[PDB]
Amino acid sequence: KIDQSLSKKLPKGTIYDPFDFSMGRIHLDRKYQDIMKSGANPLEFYARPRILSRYVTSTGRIQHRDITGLSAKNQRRLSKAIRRCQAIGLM
Amino acid sequence: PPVYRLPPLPRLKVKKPIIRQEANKCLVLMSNLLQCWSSYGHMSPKCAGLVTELKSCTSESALGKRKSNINYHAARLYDRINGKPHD
Amino acid sequence: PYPNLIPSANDKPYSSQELFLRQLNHSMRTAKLGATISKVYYPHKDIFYPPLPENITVESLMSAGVHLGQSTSLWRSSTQSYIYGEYKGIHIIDLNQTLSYLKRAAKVVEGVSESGGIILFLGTRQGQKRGLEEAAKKTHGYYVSTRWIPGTLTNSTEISGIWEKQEIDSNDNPTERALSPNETSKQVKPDLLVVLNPTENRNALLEAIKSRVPTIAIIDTDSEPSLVTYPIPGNDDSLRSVNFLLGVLARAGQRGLQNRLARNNEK
Amino acid sequence: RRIVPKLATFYSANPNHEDRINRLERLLRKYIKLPSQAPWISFDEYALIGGGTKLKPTQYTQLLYMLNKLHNIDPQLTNDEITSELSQY
Amino acid sequence: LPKSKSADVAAGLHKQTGVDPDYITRKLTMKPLVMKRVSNQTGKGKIASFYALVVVGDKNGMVGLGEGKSREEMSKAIFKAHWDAVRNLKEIP
Amino acid sequence: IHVVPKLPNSKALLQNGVPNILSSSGFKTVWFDYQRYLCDKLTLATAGQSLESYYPFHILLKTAGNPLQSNIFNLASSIHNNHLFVENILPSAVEHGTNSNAVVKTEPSRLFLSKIKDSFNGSDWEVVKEEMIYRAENEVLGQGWLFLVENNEKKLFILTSNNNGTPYYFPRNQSFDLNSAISIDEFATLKQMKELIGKSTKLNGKVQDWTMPIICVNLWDHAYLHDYGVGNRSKYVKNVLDNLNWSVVNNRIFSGISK
Amino acid sequence: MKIQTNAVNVLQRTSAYLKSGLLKETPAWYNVVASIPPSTKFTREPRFKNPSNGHIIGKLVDVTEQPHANNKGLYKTRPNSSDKRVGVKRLYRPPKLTYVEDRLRSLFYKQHPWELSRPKILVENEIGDENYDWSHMLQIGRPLDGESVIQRTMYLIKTKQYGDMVEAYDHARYEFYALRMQEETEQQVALEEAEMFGSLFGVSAIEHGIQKEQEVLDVWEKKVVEETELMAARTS
Amino acid sequence: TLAELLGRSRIAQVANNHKPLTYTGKKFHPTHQIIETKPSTLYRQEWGLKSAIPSKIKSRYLVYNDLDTLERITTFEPRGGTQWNRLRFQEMGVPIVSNIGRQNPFFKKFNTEIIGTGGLSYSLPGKLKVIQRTVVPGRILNLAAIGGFVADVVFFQSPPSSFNSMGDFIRMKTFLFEILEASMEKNGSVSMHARLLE
Repeated sequence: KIDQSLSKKLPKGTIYDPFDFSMGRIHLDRKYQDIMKSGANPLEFYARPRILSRYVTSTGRIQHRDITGLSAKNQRRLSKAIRRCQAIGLM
Repeated sequence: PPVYRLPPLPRLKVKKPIIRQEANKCLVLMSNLLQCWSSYGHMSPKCAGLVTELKSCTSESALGKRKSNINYHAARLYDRINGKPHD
Repeated sequence: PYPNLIPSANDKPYSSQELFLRQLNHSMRTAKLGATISKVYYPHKDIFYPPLPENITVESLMSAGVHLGQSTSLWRSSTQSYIYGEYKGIHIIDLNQTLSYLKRAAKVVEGVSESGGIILFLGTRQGQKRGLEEAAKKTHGYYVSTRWIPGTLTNSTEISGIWEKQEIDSNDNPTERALSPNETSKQVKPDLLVVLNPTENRNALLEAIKSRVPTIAIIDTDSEPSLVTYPIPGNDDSLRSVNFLLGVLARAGQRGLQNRLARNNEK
Repeated sequence: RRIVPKLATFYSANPNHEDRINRLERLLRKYIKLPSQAPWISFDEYALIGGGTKLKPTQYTQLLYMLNKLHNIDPQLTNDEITSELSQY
Repeated sequence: LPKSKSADVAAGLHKQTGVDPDYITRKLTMKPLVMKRVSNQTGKGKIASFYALVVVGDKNGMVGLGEGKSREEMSKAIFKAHWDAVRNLKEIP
Repeated sequence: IHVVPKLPNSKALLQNGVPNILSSSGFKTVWFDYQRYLCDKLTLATAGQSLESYYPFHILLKTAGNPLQSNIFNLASSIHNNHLFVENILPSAVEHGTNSNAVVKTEPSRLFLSKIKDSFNGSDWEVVKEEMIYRAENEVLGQGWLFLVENNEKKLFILTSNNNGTPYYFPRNQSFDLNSAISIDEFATLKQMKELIGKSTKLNGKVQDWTMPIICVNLWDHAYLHDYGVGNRSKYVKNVLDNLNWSVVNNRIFSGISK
Repeated sequence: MKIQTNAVNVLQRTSAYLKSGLLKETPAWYNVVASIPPSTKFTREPRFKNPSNGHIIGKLVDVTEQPHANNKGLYKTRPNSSDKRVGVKRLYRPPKLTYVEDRLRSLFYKQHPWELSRPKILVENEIGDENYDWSHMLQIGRPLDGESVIQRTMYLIKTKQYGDMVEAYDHARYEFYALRMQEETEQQVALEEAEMFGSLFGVSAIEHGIQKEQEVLDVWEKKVVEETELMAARTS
Repeated sequence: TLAELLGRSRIAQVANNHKPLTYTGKKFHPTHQIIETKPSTLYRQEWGLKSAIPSKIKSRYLVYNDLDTLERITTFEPRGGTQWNRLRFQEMGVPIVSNIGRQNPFFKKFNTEIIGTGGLSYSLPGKLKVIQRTVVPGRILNLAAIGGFVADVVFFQSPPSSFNSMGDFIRMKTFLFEILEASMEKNGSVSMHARLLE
């Protein structure tokens, strides 16, 4: 029986390679490991406190554009929608 | 998205490139004594099965134990990786 | 040519020290006359059997890679005159010009070589150790493969007085005569310093300018077409390219060397 | 007549050493197909004929490598020219 | 078996640059322009030196401004400066 | 691209040809068509493939494993075999003296006399000529070639080359007719070969067998069916075996020393 | 750097020394660089037409050279902003070598990704002797590739054997498939036949596929020998 | 013309593609075209790229995305080796239903969707190599990677001892499988079935 961190499990669909079957490969992968992101006025969701609940550090905190990575406009409107939702009773 | 070019630098060496070496293996051994001496008292009736380890850690060398090559890699692959304009 | 040979004997099974000589006879002789690959470039070519200065063509250059330039991101604007356009983020060189530039370049070498010229081909990217050595082999020129000792030309009577100098005649025949201390102790200036990787050998280019010595190089889409007497638009990177261009210059030199060693025969 | 340098490597850093290496390299290319199956001159000894003060450790190691490989050519297939070139060292 | 200051200045460059000795010793005039005494604050004691700009040229159509520097003698730097100038001769239109 | 090699004085062959062997005709359906057809077929297979920069004879050996390349390999060998075939059937008349060569052909060369003597145990080469015909007639069911073959055992033996087998690479000589059921004893050789090669290349080395071929006689339809005929398959072999320019065969045996 | 002077001006420089006395004997090369004077102009010469898409670089649509209200139903009369934004740098700017054939290349390789997987002879051999009759998707020397399909669709759009680019390419697309289909059978025939005619094989595609793979397993097995175990001590 | 020359350039014969050279995403179809080099060029250190490939590379097959880049290097991974997988498909000798081939065997203005075998197959579906295929050995994932193509292992009866025999080295162990068959989902993915002979 064996630990997870040591056994790639490529799905059958893919193309397994001799190297692919190696630990090096496992490490490699790790290293290289959204309707809002799609393009919907994030502000329009000024209420729906459900959608906004997403891009939230789960501590009433929005995220720096290192995680959210949403468009400047999308993220700022998402942030505005969250702030507006705070005003709109729900969330 | 990802993108962060740097400004030219004297050299892109690395500071103390941390290779990683386990903490004085003895330091862990002595620590566990005080991690089983705080409770059970000194030379715990259990620590007998512990001091057995911190013994030779000292003995000949009270301190059982009294690098990296990236700086040249950097020195050689910076005047190439840096996207400086021509000249 | 096999002094250390003991032709097995009579029953002895083919000696595996000479069995190979059978394969050698199986080569130069029978070899593979039945089917012979033709119309195919070989890295072996160029460096040895190169195009005479007049035999060059745009296609020959495009094939040898004397066109692919640096990226459309590292372009010293100083060559909007030698660039032909951008492709796949690479600035393709106007080989039409490269030809004119190579034509002239070759001319200088031949003329120089026809005048006891001291050529010194310089290249430092990896691989040119032979192409260059062989290049000077033909023109009886001189070559440098490693880094260029900064100071070779200007600070000569210090960096290069340990090495000895030979008195050569018009047929390049060592005179086999004594050269006095002071006589052999001076300056042996080159009369045509060819550079093959200008991008990173300026120390030589700048020195030669201040050494009143003509230069001939292989500018790219990055090297500055100005620090050299005869710039030759080309691709500094790949070695097939350089070896093609160097080759053309080399044979241009050889022909002159030939023509020169021929006047001597008239008398 | 013309006064001219003897070695084609003249202008390089350590010209004599480079010239010495070139002959060995030529030999190796010539007899590159010949199948392969100790008392070489010292660094200081090599310097006196080679570069002298301009001789570097890396250059010496390269020279040793060149000689050793040539020597390794199966004694039965070896040439007179190769042995003459190695005689020096 | 083995102006006079100039004789050497030239000989050296003859053996080095290729300029003809005779021209340097008989067809040039080195006339010093600035002969000061700069100095450096080395920790091993304030060290002095002798910067010197000695213009040498053939009063026909060739001038060269050469600088120089020594810590021993001012004239020693002038010799060096004659050198840097005979080395940097340039035709004046 | 590759280039069908020009035949010595093809000038005659164009309308004349090899005395006895063939007038013009023959090579018209072989060297000047068959050879080109597959020479191009290979040149077309070589397109875009390293296998080409090197002479197809080199490729013939190269294309030994990766049987998935056999298509090219079989053709490749045929290309190589044919030229060897033409060389044996090459008139290769001597030049100079202006007057047409008096064909003082050196017959079985001195060395050849002893070579066969040991090869066939104190037997005459001419004796082998028909023995050869016997072997070929009873070692082929369709296409192939005939092949005198010198071995490291200096037994200058003859191999049952078939369709387009590798006269060198023992593992691919194409001798056993897998189509015609073989006696368990040949299977023994097969078993050996399975094992023999199984370990040879096992260290990155296809059996380094210096099984150098010597005399080639195409047994493809073009060889006999083209002109001589059907039952004349053996009869065609007859005239060919009757006379073979030895100059080439003289230089097909590691007889002397060099370097 | 900056257009230097003391590089292409050596003869001028030596001449002076040669006329004065700094030099006594002319540098041999002297004559050569006289016979072949050095190109000194380093002008950023301008461009006027794109070497490829045949486009023109240097024209303005004077309004009169137009009368149909734009699709945006509107007769424009006054010149527009860009239409007055001095575009001189554009002339010097090297134009893009746009080729519709390149799109077809990518299109075919996208539709046939295995063609990309197929080894291609990118190394160009003496491109000079390559006149190729492309009415057939096969040529002596040039191997089979999606590039052939592209150079093929050209006849069908140049000669006009077919109609538009899409239809043209497909006509050859099926032409390619056939050559590939026949090749596939040919490939198997060599073996099958050779397999049934005295042929032994040291290693096959399945063999490299297993040996190299099993080799890799050597490393992984040993590796987990440290990782999994080291954690037991790392946690016990 | 300069362009005409480039329009036929082998460099352009290769299309552009900036797909990552790591592609951690599940892979079914290849991402780039491998560049083959004759051993000759390899010693000459010539690969036809903007910059020469470092001698460190000893392969004759590499994949390139950027002839050259700001970093003054060519972005290439010498691990281009699909040449093996596809060939192994031939080593496996099994055809793909390819839905229904109306008229044209692959049938289909632009055939972007349902491209077809995807150059994984150009042989007549039915042939007699089928003779029960050729039980190609495969590496059981638990699914079994046969010739670089995973095929779900099937058997008359579940053999736990077989899996126990290889223990955790089930993938390390290779078992011959009479491939049932394979198929190319429109996403260019091959799904196949194995025959664990245990």
